[PDB]
Amino acid sequence: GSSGSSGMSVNVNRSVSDQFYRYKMPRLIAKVEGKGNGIKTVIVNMVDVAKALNRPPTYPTKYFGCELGAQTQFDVKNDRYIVNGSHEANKLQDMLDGFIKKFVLCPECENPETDLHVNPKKQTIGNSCKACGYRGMLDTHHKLCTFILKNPPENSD
Ligand SMILES: [Zn+2]
Repeated sequence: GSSGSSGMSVNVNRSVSDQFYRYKMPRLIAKVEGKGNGIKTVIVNMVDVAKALNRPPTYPTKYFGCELGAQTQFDVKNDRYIVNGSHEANKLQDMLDGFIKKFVLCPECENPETDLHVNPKKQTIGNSCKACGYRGMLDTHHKLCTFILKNPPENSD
């Protein structure tokens, strides 16, 4: 029984420097091959991190591409996600931070106990927080929105 744990997780947010935060998320992993001759980043821990955030990897995965300004591959069959370009986990984490700071967490209470809503008629995205009581329409993204609309989030029973 090695001294300690096997896998360590970081705080839901990269702004807190304490060990009191209950909710935790597994540090995403980014893989890279070659250099220039077809170098691309593959977020192996794309599906994992998602589940933890109670959200699909399609939300974050897509983001990376936007910010990075590159293309991305989506394969549900093998749940494999690829992001054109070279980016180390360290960086990817930061880039995602933002998303996990507004989408996931609440801009009022910063609680991961929030959700998102999609309107096919109004064609506008909006979140609703219960912890504090915040509501509104998320700034219509550039491409993401287009994807979200075409394919709404998964419902629960
Ligand atoms: Zn809130």
